[PDB]
Amino acid sequence: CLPPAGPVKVTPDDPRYLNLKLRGANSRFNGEPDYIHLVGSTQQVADAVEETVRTGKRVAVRSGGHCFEDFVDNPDVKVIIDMSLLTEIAYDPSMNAFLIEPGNTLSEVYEKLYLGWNVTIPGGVCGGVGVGGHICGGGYGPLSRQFGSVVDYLYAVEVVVVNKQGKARVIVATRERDDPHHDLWWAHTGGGGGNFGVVTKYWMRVPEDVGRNPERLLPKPPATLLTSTVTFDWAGMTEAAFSRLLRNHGEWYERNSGPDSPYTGLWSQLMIGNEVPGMGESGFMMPIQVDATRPDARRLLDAHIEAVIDGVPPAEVPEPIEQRWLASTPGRGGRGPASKTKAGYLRKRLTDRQIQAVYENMTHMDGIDYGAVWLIGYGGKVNTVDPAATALPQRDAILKVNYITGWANPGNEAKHLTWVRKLYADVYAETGGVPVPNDVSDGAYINYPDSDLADPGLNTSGVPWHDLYYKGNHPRLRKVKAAYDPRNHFHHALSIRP
Amino acid sequence: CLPPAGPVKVTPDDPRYLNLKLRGANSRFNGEPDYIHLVGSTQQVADAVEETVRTGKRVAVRSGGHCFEDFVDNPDVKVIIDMSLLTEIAYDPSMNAFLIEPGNTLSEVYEKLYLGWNVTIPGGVCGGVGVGGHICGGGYGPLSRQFGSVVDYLYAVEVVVVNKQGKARVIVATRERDDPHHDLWWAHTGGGGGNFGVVTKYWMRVPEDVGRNPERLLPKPPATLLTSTVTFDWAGMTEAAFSRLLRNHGEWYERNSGPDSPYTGLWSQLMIGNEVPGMGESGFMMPIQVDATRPDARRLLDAHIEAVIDGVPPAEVPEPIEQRWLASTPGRGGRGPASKTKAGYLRKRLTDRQIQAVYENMTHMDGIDYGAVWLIGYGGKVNTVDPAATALPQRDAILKVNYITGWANPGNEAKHLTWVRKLYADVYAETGGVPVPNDVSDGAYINYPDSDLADPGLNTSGVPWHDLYYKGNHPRLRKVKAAYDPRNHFHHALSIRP
Amino acid sequence: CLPPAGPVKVTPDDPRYLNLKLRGANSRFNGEPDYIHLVGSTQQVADAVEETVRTGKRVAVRSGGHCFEDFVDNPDVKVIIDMSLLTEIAYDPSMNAFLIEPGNTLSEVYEKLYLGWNVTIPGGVCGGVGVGGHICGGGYGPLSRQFGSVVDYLYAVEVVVVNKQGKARVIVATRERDDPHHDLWWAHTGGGGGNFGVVTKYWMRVPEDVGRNPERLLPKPPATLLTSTVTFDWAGMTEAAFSRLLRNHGEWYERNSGPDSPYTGLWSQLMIGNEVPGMGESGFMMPIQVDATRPDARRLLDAHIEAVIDGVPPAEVPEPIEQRWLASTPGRGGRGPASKTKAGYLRKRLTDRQIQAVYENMTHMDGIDYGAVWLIGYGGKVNTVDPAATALPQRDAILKVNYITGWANPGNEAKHLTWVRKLYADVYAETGGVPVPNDVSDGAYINYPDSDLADPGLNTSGVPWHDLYYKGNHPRLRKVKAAYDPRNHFHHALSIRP
Amino acid sequence: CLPPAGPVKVTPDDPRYLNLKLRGANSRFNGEPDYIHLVGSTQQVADAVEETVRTGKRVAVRSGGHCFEDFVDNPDVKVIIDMSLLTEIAYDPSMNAFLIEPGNTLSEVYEKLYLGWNVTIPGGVCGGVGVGGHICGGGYGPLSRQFGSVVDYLYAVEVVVVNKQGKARVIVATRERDDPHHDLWWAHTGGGGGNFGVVTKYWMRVPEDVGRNPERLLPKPPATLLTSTVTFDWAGMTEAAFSRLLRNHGEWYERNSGPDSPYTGLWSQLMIGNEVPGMGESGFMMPIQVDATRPDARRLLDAHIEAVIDGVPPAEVPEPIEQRWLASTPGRGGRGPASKTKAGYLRKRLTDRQIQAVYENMTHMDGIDYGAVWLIGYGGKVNTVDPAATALPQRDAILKVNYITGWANPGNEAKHLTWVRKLYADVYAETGGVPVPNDVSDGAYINYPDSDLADPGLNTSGVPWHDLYYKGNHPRLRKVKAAYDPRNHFHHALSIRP
Amino acid sequence: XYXXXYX
Amino acid sequence: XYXXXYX
Amino acid sequence: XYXXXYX
Amino acid sequence: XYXXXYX
Amino acid sequence: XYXXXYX
Amino acid sequence: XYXXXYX
Amino acid sequence: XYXXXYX
Amino acid sequence: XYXXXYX
Repeated sequence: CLPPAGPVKVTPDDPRYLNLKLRGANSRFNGEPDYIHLVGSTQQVADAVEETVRTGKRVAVRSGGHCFEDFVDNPDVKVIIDMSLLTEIAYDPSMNAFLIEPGNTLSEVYEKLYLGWNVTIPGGVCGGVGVGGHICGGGYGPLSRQFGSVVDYLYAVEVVVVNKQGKARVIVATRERDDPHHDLWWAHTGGGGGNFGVVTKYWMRVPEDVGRNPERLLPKPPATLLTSTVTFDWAGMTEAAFSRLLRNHGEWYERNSGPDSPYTGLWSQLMIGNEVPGMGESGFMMPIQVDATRPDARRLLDAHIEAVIDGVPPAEVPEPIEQRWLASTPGRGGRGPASKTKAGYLRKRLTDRQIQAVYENMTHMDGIDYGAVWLIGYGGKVNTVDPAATALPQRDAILKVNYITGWANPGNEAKHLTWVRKLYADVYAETGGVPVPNDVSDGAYINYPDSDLADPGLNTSGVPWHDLYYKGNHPRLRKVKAAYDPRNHFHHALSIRP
Repeated sequence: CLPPAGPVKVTPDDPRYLNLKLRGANSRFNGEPDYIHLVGSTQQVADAVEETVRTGKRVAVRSGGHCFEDFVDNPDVKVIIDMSLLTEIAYDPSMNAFLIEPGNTLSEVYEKLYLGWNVTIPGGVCGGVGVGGHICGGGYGPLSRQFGSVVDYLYAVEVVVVNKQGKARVIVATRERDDPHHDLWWAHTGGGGGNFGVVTKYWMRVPEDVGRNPERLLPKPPATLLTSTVTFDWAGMTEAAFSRLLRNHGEWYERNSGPDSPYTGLWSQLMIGNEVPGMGESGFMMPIQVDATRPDARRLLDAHIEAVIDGVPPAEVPEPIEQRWLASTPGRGGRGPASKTKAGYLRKRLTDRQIQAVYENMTHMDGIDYGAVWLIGYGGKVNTVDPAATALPQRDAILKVNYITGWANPGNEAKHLTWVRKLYADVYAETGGVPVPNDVSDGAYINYPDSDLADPGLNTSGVPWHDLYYKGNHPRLRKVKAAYDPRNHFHHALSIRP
Repeated sequence: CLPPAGPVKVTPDDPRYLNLKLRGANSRFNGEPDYIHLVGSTQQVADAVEETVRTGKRVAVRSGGHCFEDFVDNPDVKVIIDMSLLTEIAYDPSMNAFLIEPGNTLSEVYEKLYLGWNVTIPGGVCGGVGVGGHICGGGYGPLSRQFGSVVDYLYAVEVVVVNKQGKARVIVATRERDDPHHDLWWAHTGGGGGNFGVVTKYWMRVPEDVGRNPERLLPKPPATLLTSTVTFDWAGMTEAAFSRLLRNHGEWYERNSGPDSPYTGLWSQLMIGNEVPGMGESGFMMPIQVDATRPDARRLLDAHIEAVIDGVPPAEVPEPIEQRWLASTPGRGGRGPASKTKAGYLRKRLTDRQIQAVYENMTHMDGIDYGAVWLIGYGGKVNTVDPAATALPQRDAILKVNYITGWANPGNEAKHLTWVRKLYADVYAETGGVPVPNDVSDGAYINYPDSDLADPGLNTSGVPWHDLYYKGNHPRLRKVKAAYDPRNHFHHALSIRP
Repeated sequence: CLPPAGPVKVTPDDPRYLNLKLRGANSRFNGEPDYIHLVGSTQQVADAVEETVRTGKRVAVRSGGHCFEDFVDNPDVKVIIDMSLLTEIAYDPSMNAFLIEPGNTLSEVYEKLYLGWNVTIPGGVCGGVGVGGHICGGGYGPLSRQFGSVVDYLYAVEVVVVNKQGKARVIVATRERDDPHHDLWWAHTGGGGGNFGVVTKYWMRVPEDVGRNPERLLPKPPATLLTSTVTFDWAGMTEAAFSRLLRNHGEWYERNSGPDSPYTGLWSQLMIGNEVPGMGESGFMMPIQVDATRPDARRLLDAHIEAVIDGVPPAEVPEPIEQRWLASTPGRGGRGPASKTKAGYLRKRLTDRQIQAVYENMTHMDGIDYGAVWLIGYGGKVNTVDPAATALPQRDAILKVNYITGWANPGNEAKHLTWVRKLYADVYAETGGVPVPNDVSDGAYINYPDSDLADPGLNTSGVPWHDLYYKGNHPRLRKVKAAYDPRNHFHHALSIRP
Repeated sequence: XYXXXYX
Repeated sequence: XYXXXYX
Repeated sequence: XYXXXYX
Repeated sequence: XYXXXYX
Repeated sequence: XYXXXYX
Repeated sequence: XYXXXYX
Repeated sequence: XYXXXYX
Repeated sequence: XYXXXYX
């Protein structure tokens, strides 16, 4: 074991400064921190934190940089603690679990877990997403119907916290019923980043006893996937055609998202977007994948597609393609165009009125570069967990819905925010412009944060932002916040209040 | 300090097998090994090597997969030792050098060296190239005129070798005087991969006494570069204008490649290619960059461009752009289209008859998907080193020249091979079809291996392949080979014979 | 017991070069090799071969020089390995067979086998044909109706082959079914010369157990022969008389070529050519020979003759002459006049249209010095072997037919080539100008090579040259070729491709 | 921004005359200039220089007054340009370096550099030494093993030179390879004062690119030092013990003076002197200091002490004391008693014969008020620079050796000069009485000038003074002297001759 | 689609 | 150009 | 000692 | 219009 | 305590 | 001229 | 011409 | 050097 790299205090005259200041994904947000602190160990994270306490400089942590909101890049952040040098991925025999450090990207995790042990975690798709924010926020992705949220594999966290006296302490907190900081562990199963302290290590494993064999300690990914992308032509997509598609798709998810369904091995996303020349993920399409281990895989796929496209003339269905797990190296990352995403959970399909509001706004998008609604497969095995057993309260949803817009020139920001705000507010007009939990909706996902949910011009429901994200888990999150960050040193626009 | 990942023997039924079998860059080559052995430590390498000696299985190591030849992926290789898990990069106080493991990519190395210590090494541009092959084969890139070859920073190597009794042993060999395996260290300063044993660690540092401050132990990259790409248009290019261009360019490099030139901070490459639709690196163009630290940088850049384009009408010159070091991450990547590259060193420009041969073949490429001649800036600080001080004998060259073709369909291989081989043989017609060391040429670079140089049908010079790659270093490299791999267990098409 | 003669490299300055360069039988072919290598032992042959692989010089073996095609003498061949010094003929006790070296002529073979042990082999007539190309090519002649092809006595071959790494290796391959190189043995039962490697030894032997007694290890030639030649007078040859002759001859051969026929002791050939004063083998005639050991021998000769000339006014029968076996030792004859031969196999007589085509072309040959059609007796005991048991697939034919022209002057080559090609194409006009296997024809014999059969102008049947010569045995020959000459070091115009 | 003070021509009636005339440290030297010109700007210096050329008056600059020889205070000097008012110390953004004017004392420099930016230069200890003579003469002191000579930080100089026409011009000469006056910069890296012109500014900085942060532009001094002085007693000391002492010490310095030694952070001087009542720097003692920021410091100090005293009982080894950097002000300067110092460099320790000569002379010093030999720690980081890269040629020494005498009464000058000259001539008796470079000696240091080295009755080696001080650098110095002071207006007893 | 990007 | 690719 | 002076 | 805000 | 519920 | 040959 | 110089 | 001792 060689000594760690770091620490480095990168000030504005250091050549690394702009690279580190600009490594956020969303180019809507900027800040001008006094310095950026690169840290190569837990002890250096403790020292960096203590320094900000002593100087009273507002801090934020950056891992992957993918925050949807201005939590890290904003004019008030004076110090960024950058986790880029903390990238260990290993079997830890003392924890009998996989140690995954916050500075890793998902694509590094998926590769290393796969090569080393033929295991994976059921996390997000976008390769550049950081472990640091993703795990504690409740990460999920295409394998979540099959294996749950990444938080259902969270065993422990090491966290640098600040006590009432202003000292930095390190706590290792496990899920063991008898661990005295078991509450801290719980809060990291969906509480979200930038609330409790600096996560320095995550430890991941199945909750069942399976011995000390690392190859049994995390789910086995599918050897191969059967994939297909159904494409839709906007020129034939009348309101009646559009609306049949959404009803078909939604009823399909209402029926086939139980944890004992054969369909826990399938995932899709319906992407309702305008087509943008430079951008392959734009337009109106539905990518699908299914675990090709299963003899039924092809049937499951065809059954899904037919249920979805029945009565929809403008659907184009290509031949399916079988692909190996991680056959093309996942993504990369980098600074993207400015965007705004709003979000909600669905327990039942969008109603006919909601479907029609999506239609109306998607057909009135003059001067909008990119605008879309994505309906993202969820449930399955996620839904075997009790609402209170992790910090994620939504344990019977079938879909996550995103309301997205993106713009190329900063000058057009206001128009695009106005567009996506109208879309969302029309869709949720019967519950004050937001996805109030009810028969249909179930609030929102903290890894897709949206400060609009705290703005009472935009949310007129009377339901605060924190009840939309956390529901009945909020009171306990508040208690953990008070117990571990009594001074509120870790905060941002939608941070759990003391 | 956690135990290493591995070992894993990945046989054909393991779901990792195809990924690993297929991770070579050049899709011209394929093999079907009995297994691929993933190794996470030096001991595991030693065991994996011993196993192949004991079963008599033909072995090849893969680090980054970028081999230009079939040294790893061929029908005769039965075991691949895959170095993917060996990725440490750290300051090592007991060597007072940077430890870089062979499974790292260049992209990973550059980023970590820069973040951690504001250092770099003067290696290749392609981000996906592996350390393992790259370093021992004499790695170079855009900073080589300013800093030399990566081998000029090679302080030590750790290698797993096989003795005459068939046992695997580990040797650490350094560049110090009185190092009892100084010969082994020397052979890895340009001898090429797959010859001596398995490199499991490289240690890199400046040869000067600079103390123990890791920030001084490797070259400091420039904070910013001034960049421009001059584009040329084939439609407007006469036989005369083409010739003028190549003379201008070559003569400029003859005058401005000395180790004491102010142009050691400039690099360019002249890419004489056909235009290919979605391939950004195709076409007829000359990217240039200059270290933007000194106030003369814009002048140097301007003066180079005007020298090159003087009397050449179909040239387009954009405004230069100032870019920060590593402002975008090297973007690779993995398995590419099928290609063949042939290579030579230049000490002087291509002669008038050689330029004629280039024009002729480049204007007669019907059926050729991509064909190009690239003239890559070299020399400068590279040429302070004595030809015998490292295993790279070419220490007064000004350019490296590559002769490149690539094809999308395997059915068309023979026609593309024919074309590039005619191009090469016409250029080198006066010395048997190959770049025999003379006043103008200086053989070839072992990191661009080409089996055609050992094919007496294509090489008619009477100069063996090993003399073109190694010149007067070949005898010493043969003594190293006999001393450390007496059984010839490490071998391939252009391997040093004991 | 003395060392062997050789090796001698005969270069253009050496007095022996021209004799050696000019020892091919057909003066239509010329070449200019860098040198001709005389070799006196198998080791010298392996050295010579290995040298041509290291230097990249295109090689051809010459044994007797009788090739019908330019396989040896062409502008591309740079080294001839000349087998003139390899002339051992002996009983080899350790193989229990007759060792016969390739540089022997058939004349030497017959004479020495006769004197030493009263045996022979059923090979060709022409005394200067070499063992080298003759045996592996399926050699036959006047005794083959009685004894089969010489390949039916091929017990083993010693071959110098070049392996994948370009090293020369010596293999002894035998007829024994459990021989690990049995397939190489098999390919030399009619594969043809110039394909697999250099034969350095042939061992010849009957298949039956007969102890270690050399005197019945090969067939006993007849003590005496009865011979007669019939002559036909062109002046009296009306179309009517010509066509009767050919129907008589062919139907006689249809009825009398079975393995149990008494006429397996008879052989004839019908030689339909113009008169050339000074050349004894010209004119319109039919030599016949029969085994005078038989009590029925005089009647077989008379029966054959009467059947042939029935209703043919211009025939003329002289008195038969009895001759002792090898009473005059066979010639001959040095380098000869330029000529072209095309060939087919006949399973039944030429149809009436074909006879008419033969007739039309023989009566329109102004400016042709020599033109002829020869119908050569075949079948009998040859036809007892399965098509797949040797590389010769024709095991039910009755005649071989050759279509022949020859010219005194190199300036008339074009005019004679035209004539023999018209002739052949007219004869075969119903099957794209070639003897496609059917009721009447059965492809072609590899010892009568003809490059026209791979020219798509002249061959428009769409049936490739190699299915004509080899039919159903091609696939196995193609595999032997890939197994034993992977690099294709041994090739020419009608060579097997891996 | 205020106008500078000066100029003031101080004639003998001015009440400031005598103070200025008598401000030389060594009272052995006196002059009577016509006037002393106080200058407060570069332009005032140029005017004062031109005036002396114009009146043909012999000039000498005085900065700190510490000259060991009569270069400034002698009867031929008619004008002294006194630099007392030129005392700026500042960061200069245009040079990205520290501007230090020549009238500053070392005391002032260390204080201001430390307080302003926590930096230092590795110069002399004697507080009242002037920047003007010190820097261009190659200043060193106790930090030089760690950091080099002060000339290794000399970036540029501003010099008032006189052209052949006799006009005063201002030149700024820099370390930049392409500086037109680079040679004149080089000559001020150890050429010594009063040779080339009047330095009016030095700019100091590290040679590496470290950005524009002034806190990184010069070496950081150690925050604390660990110190101890070992004392010896003359009473009872034998020759054997004394010899053992000197050998112990010199051998330690031979082993532990490499640039990569941990002992680069240690310095000591062995002071072998008679005990003088009121004079705390007299006596027989070895002060030591070590950089105390290193955890090894107590251990290095302890080990050095033990090596020196091995088998040689000291009078006292006190407990080490930790002291803060600059915890006391270095005490003043002013006018001291008359002294003579003679000097050499050591590459290896004094030989057994030279040690005996030191002992003999130090035990025969009847009537000598003070006499001593000081062995001063050197080498370390000094020794990473090439002999030709600055004007200091000694880049592999381990010690400087001073032979020192001092006298209270002017009437005793002769006998003290006689004693110190005998000691020096005895020590160097095998090389003509002077430190001719060889295996042991390396000449002399120009900031300790000694006219006796130019006197053929005292230097009988055949090696002239200039070769003793400048070795292979002299020819380059002469060229710069000819080029920039063609009239020889700047000269003194040991001045470089054009 | 279904894989990320942006290229 | 001058940066790698193949996008 | 090691500091200068003169006291 | 249709721009909004607030900035 | 320190663990939650609800049971 | 200035190119070679021979054609 | 076609060759350069200058002679 | 090349002698001995100890001194």
